[PDB]
Amino acid sequence: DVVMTQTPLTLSVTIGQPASISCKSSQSLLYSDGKTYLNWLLQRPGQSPKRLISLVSELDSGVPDRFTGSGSGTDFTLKISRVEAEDLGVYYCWQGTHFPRTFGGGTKLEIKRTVAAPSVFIFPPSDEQLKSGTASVVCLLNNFYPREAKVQWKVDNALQSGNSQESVTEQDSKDSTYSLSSTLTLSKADYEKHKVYACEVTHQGLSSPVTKSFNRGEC
Amino acid sequence: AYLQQSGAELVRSGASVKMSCKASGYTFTSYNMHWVKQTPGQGLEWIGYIYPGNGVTNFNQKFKGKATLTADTSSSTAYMQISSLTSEDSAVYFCASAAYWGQGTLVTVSSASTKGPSVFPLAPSSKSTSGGTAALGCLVKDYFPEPVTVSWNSGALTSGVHTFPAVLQSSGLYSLSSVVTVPSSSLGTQTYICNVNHKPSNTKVDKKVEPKSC
Amino acid sequence: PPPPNPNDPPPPNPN
Repeated sequence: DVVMTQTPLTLSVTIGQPASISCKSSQSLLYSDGKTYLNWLLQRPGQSPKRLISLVSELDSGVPDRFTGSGSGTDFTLKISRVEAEDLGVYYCWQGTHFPRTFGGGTKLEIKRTVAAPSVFIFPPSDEQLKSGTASVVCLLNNFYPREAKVQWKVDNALQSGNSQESVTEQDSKDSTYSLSSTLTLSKADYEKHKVYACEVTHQGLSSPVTKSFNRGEC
Repeated sequence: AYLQQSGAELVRSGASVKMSCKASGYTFTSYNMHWVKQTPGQGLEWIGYIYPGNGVTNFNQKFKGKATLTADTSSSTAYMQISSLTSEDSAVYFCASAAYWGQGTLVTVSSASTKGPSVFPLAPSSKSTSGGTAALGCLVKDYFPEPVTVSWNSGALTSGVHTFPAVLQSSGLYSLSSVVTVPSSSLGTQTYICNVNHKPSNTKVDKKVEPKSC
Repeated sequence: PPPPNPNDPPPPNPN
């Protein structure tokens, strides 16, 4: 098989910065008809791939002119003259000259931006779910950067462990931020044994930790 | 300028799966129709292609004995079947042709029976307000396999929506939330309905999310 | 619009 080696594995860039991705094949990609079948793809986070360039250098319709493809033989390059926010995701090269067709390993492009504090929200469990014998409490941290965030649950001011799950979104393609959810899950009986449910959030964008809480009766 | 793939599937070990890719906005018979397997760690693996112009197929030697590729020129639809499914066959499968890629078909090889989700509201209140905006959403809990799709107001509402990646619960069932931020002033006049579709259990659920009084 | 470039050459007709 013809191996496609992409470098670097990760690009961390700021808005406006040039970027460059190298793709080298283990054999020539020149085909017998005189063309070189080397393609470039971008798969934005949570999206299907999209072809940007074919035949080494030819841009697809709708692709901005800040993308350029070059190279020949075994060595190929995709360059972004000035990175924009929507250029994030994973770039792949792949060759259509040899059998089997083969893909590069991928280059993750991620955006460095200013620190932005999360907005913090909390949701008490619904009456419908409490009727079924379970209480999920959700803590939402919205539109922050950087990704690292400390979320701790406190129940009657006692720190919780072992009963919550976190999920983080992909980086946003417009503002380059993240959101996070932390879900505290208890049975109906355990939920009704306590009064103050609180999520406490620490993040570089906050001058001091932020607590969001409710009382089991109030809501 | 568009490739539309069929919905996600739950399939048993040793059975087969057949998925479709409908093409539009380009000459279907003029380009090789490729099929690509995406591994969990961002890898892309070529399965093979069919050229709908003459039916000729070429395969990756790893898939030769189990992938069958066909094309219907009258309906501009390509098909892939994969027989003798094993655990390593659980993946997202893409079709690709010309400048276009499909959205992918998620295949789950498992002997467990399917379960449709329960949907619960994430009610907005003063405890989910910040800077004059309010957060709200729906909790989508206890389903198998992936994925569920969530839309809001039948797809009319997309701005500010975060549908989180699902988590795996220790029961083996999945769970996710979808949230949105909106004006806090609008909570009495606007209606926010989340639409949760789960293809493998044929579950469609709409849950109107009302505010709470606190 | 112009037709997009191919990713790879189509195979010749079998017979």
